[PDB]
Amino acid sequence: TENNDHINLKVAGQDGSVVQFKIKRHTPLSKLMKAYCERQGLSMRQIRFRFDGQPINETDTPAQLEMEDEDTIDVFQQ
Amino acid sequence: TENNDHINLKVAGQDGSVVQFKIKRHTPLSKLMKAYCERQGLSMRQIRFRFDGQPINETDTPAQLEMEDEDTIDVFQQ
Amino acid sequence: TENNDHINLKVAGQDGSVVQFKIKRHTPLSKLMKAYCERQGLSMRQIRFRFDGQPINETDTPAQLEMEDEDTIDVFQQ
Repeated sequence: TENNDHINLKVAGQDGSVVQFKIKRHTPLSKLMKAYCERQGLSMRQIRFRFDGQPINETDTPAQLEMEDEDTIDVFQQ
Repeated sequence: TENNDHINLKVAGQDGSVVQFKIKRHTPLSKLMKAYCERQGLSMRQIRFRFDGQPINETDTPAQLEMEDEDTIDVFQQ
Repeated sequence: TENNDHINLKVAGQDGSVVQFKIKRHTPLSKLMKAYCERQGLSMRQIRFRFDGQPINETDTPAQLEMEDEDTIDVFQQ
């Protein structure tokens, strides 16, 4: 709802691409990772998502990882 | 041309994704809906586009729907 | 690294889509063109990339083409 804290996030690939997401602060990042792989034509097993150098787990949320609005998640291809 | 009113629009999926479009104010939204389905790997029959709760028809234009620059179109998956 | 000049670029298709990239100023635009075709579901032979009306070659870089931060590259479908 409009009463949640939504956080804007940028997902930046090593290929230069920057894709935007907006999700609630307590939403598991699996939501974003699955969406990203589906929409950008990538497979989960071939890419790795990291934030401030640490890999992001399925149930990690922006709030849990202490993300702030407009933070960037890095994507590496494997 | 540079003499038209171009409107920036955000298309926000229920999956958290936010995809940007820029089209002239009198352009039918079919342009955006087809482009979105092609580029994001979605099929038209499986997604529904709405603006301020109302479904968007093929020939509806941002001007006709009284959209403003930076408005958001919502996408639901079916 | 953080000591390079990274340039934000927008790639605007004739279909209204606007896709964002961030690459170093001396990086060949082949990086962006390949990424764009892969992610947006397009084939290189079917699209043409231009900047200020001139086609972009594989090894052209934003700096070489005298691009500035937030410039737009145009994409035409063939």
